[PDB]
Amino acid sequence: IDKLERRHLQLEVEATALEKEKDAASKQRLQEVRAEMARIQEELRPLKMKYESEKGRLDEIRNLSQRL
Amino acid sequence: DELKAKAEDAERRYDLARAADIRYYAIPDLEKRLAQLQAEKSQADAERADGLLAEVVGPDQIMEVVSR
Repeated sequence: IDKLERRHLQLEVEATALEKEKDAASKQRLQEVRAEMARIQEELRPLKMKYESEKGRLDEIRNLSQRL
Repeated sequence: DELKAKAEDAERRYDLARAADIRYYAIPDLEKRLAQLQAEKSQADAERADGLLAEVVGPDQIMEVVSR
């Protein structure tokens, strides 16, 4: 999960500088960066939301035991 | 080393107007200047056919520190 999250933030910075340049070398590269970000989140959502669901429910049990 | 360190800080602080203006603008403009000086060093050593022995830290500079 950390490998897909680190690579996702790096592609966002590269896609920002490509929008400032308008030529025959930035429009083609920008389409490849946006296409790669769609495949990273495809295999990340079944793992990111699954980890947050288990962590969000396990942390709530600890707060319940501290008040009992 | 300063441009690569300041660019990583803007990415973690959610700033796309600073990290993208350094990694693909400041870094490429500074690396091309160093490449022009690297070719001049190799061409200067061919005419001398021995180079400068007072630039690379080797075993000669290590034995002098222990002797003192």
